[PDB]
Amino acid sequence: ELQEKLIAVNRVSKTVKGGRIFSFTALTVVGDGNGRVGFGYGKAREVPAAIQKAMEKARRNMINVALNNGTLQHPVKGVHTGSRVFMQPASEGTGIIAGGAMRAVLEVAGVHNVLAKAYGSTNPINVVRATIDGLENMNSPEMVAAKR
RNA sequence: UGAAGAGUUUGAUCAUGGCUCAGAUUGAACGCUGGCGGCAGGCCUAACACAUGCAAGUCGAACGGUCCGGAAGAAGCUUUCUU
Repeated sequence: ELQEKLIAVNRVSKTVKGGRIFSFTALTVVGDGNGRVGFGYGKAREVPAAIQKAMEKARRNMINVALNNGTLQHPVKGVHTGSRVFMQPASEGTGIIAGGAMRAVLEVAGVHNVLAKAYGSTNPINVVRATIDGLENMNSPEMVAAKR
């Protein structure tokens, strides 16, 4: 079924009237591998509590990437905040060439081959958001045709 | 068919920005150590001063003499001497 991948976890600390209260954040990527992706980022007083809470959120917000022969339909450049992500389809045998943030989201996405690169801000939280956004704008000739 | 970044200026955050890191290479040197073989390679620093040896000849099918060698003569032998 759905497979989860732990993108990254941060300690995250903040000053409050009384001392320091620690809350852990966690990026999780849920995907079956046949076209469905899911990003989740939830916090919690405990690491595992955040991880699980994250997975639940990831499964609540999924996207149906229109995969084509282990690749995508066309290159896309999504720009979230200061972060920027680019994607480019590639023939088979190239492999998923991209950062851990994007790759993990692409692997579960079912993507078998793709050429990508991170631009601007390298923030892992902003890049994953940019990646998913790009996976949404993805359109196929069928959609475009039926769209026009 | 071709592009992963990370650490550090905050109490914490974002941005700007400088510095820094794992790799590969070098007709190298230095330290500890060191068995064999093949191929390759060796003043990268003063035109500073230099002992000693060595770094171009070849032709007598161009011509007259010495040095080295062979052969034949005048002689009984030797010396000497001739071609």
